[PDB]
Amino acid sequence: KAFEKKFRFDYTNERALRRTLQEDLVKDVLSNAHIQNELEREFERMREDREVLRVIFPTGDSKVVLPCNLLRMIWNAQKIFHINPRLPSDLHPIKVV
Amino acid sequence: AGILFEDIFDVKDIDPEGKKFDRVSRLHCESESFKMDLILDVNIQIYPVDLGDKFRLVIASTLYEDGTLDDGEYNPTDDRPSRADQFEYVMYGKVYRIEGDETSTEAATRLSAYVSYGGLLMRLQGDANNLHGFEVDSRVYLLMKKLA
Amino acid sequence: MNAPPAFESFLLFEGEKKITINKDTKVPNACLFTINKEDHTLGNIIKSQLLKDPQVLFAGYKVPHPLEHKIIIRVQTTPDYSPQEAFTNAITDLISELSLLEERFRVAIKDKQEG
Amino acid sequence: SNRPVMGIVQDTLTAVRKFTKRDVFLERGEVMNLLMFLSTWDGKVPQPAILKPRPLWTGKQIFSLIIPGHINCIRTHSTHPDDEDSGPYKHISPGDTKVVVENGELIMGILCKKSLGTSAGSLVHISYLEMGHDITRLFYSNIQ
Repeated sequence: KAFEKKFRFDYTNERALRRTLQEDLVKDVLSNAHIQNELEREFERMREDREVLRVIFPTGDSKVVLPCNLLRMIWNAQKIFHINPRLPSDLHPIKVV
Repeated sequence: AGILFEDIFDVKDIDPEGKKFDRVSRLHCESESFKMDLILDVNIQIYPVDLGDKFRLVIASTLYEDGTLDDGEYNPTDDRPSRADQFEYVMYGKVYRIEGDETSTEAATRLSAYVSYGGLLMRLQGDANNLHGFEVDSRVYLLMKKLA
Repeated sequence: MNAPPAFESFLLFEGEKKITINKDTKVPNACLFTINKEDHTLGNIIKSQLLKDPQVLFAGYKVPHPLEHKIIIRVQTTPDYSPQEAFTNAITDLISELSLLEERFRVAIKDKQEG
Repeated sequence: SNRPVMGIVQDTLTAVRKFTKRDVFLERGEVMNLLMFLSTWDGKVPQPAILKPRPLWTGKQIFSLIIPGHINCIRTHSTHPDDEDSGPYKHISPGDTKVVVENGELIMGILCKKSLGTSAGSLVHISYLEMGHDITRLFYSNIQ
């Protein structure tokens, strides 16, 4: 339940949509169907990766060693581009995918 | 103007947990007519404060009494603009976090702005309507003056 | 074997200049003075006197290595005033203070003995 | 072991903690000296934290000038309790633990072996991985 809530991208409530994504993007998200199909396929791929991870790492250890520090890169991007977290953004989730 | 906030506070505690530092004490003030809690660290050696004191707090984005910003570069030989020198205690910090009472759908009704004055922190909770002048990474001045 | 002679800490050799003036290109109206064969005995007085001047915005000194005798002084001043003028005024004021101090000490000695 | 093999050793390390306490307020002349010993300094003296009734800087306000570039990091002091992260004052930290470096400025926290030391993810490790050897070398020298 926590995994689905954290990684699902509910596109139905539409109030979270108006609060987080911009107005010209929320109408696009609510109108298109190819966007919705891609967004559901992304979560399907994430679920399969979750099962693969659980097979590779029993005993539930998250700590791992990998080459790129994604969270610190995201923090640097936020500070470099003066991102304000209190406002809706202009990033299209299809562009993200 | 450039005055983001202005209110009169009363000191309720000086160190509820204990004396953590020799020359720094953490005031726990509460507002009047605004109902805005404050948690401020004040150099007490230079500016002594004791219980029950009332001071007028002003938080301004500039000191120059006309609107122009300062660029953050120190210069003492600039008395020409006649800065806001009617206060006793002045600090200079950078707001680093604006917590809120948001949710998935409803917007926020109470905010909490944190400012770091080169180590000496400050949290200023209250209503979300009079706390709108604060944006993160923005330089902010603090001005205090004890009322007799 | 590798011991430098003791007199090398205060004697300028053939070719060495006592003081050389260089500008600082990072900030306007800044200048660096390099003094050879000196130490804190002069650096501290000159710095503390430069700080008294209200038209001096920066004034410091440092010894880059304790085994090599050389003093670097950096002073930045407000426009319509030059760091060379600030330096010369500082030295003149120090000399005046020392002369007055010597006069008063001599008169105090005279008062103390046979008086 | 993909960790920095060299770090601050015990004398700058016993003194950076005292420098980075909250109480350290520096006079104008002391700031002049310390900036005179900075090799990667722009040339502009930052605005003092305490501006009235006497201009006073702070140890963190100068370690911010020492820290290079725009480095973002979050460490934890060696005397950080097990209740601050849970209860209130999570981001206020009464004892001045929970080191935070945003945009190359030491916003809060006390620096110790767990921040400047030879451990993974420390401030020096982040400085290396972000800026390179040529800037980490100056980092070490300026700190010392």
